[PDB]
Formats: sequence, C-alpha cells, structure tokens
Amino acid sequence: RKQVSDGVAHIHASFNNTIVTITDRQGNALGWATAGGSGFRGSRKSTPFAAQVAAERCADAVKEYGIKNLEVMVKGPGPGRESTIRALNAAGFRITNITDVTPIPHNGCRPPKKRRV
RNA sequence: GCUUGAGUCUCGUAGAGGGGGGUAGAAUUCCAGGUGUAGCGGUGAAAUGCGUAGAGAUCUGGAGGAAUACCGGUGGCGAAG
Ligand SMILES: [Mg+2]
Ligand SMILES: [Mg+2]
Ligand SMILES: [Mg+2]
Repeated sequence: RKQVSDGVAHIHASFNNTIVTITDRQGNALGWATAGGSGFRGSRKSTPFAAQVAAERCADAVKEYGIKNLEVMVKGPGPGRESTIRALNAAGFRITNITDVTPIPHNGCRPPKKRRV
C-alpha cells in the first residue's frame, strides 16, 4: 500500500461513456471505475448522473490508498465533465489543480464522412 | 517624316505564381515495455465486433504515411484549371 499526496485523476469524457482512472503522477494506475461498470447499459451510460456515480465508485474503490490533495485532468468533449469533479470533491478528496487537454491534429488526417440522418 | 498607340533601359514594391532539395511540431494507426483489471465500442433503440494469451484507460520508447489548427481576412497571385 501507499499514501499519495498530489495524485492525478484522469477524466475521459466520450459522448457515449465516461472513464475515471487514478494514477501516480508517472501514470501508474491505482484504481479505475466507469459509468458502464456502474450498472448502466446503452443510452443511460451518457447521463451526467452516471458520471457522478462512476466518480463515487472510483473514489471508494481506491480508498485503501491515502490519497490527498488530488490533481484532476479532463479530456474529451462528452457531457458530465463538471459532474465528475463535483463528485471527487464530494467524495472528500482535496483538489489542488484542474486542467483541460484534448488532442488537436493541426489538420493531420482525414475524418470519417458526414452523416446523412 | 512625327510622337500621342506599342516596345527597350535605369531604381524600387507586394504576393498560398511555377520547378527541385532539405526540415519541423500536433494528431490517428501499429509495435515493445511498466501500471492495472474487466469491460469497451456503437446506436433512435440495438446487434454485429473487440478484451483475461491482460483489452479499454494511463506512462515511456520506436516505425510509417499523409496534411500543414491559430495567422486567415470582409486578403493576395495566376491566361484559365
Ligand atoms: Mg514552391
Ligand atoms: Mg501486448
Ligand atoms: Mg487578379
């Protein structure tokens, strides 16, 4: 076991799902939870409520580490991004800093074709 | 014969105009390794499909190909494309 001050939490917010993972600052995984794993299937999985419950599940799953003064980084355009940080605060974790990062390609390569619906 | 059309010379200016050779950084994919463990992905709603031979997530290194966020315009160049 270990007690980690200044651990890093990763938020990946797809349109269809949300993933929460806790790693040491060098990216070594400590614990992870998910909306789909929270007892959700299909369209329910994109709701911000699902993200909140997923964040609580992640926090509880990793309690055995003495994690304090958390840092949170968020990626993706999906919904419920803010809800996860609210959850980690509510879980009791102390949050020092918060950052956004999402890959931009600088016109790298071709995306799929437009959707006629 | 003439200098008003047309052309030559001297000095400057702007430009994604054209051909050849180098080089840069962001990103998708693949491969190796560490962390790690059971879902991911998708949709109107699903299923097909992918993962315990270790996926997805996250971190380190390597390979290859193609296009050049922002500036950027209500802009410029070209006989047209
Ligand atoms: Mg050129
Ligand atoms: Mg492998
Ligand atoms: Mg013109």
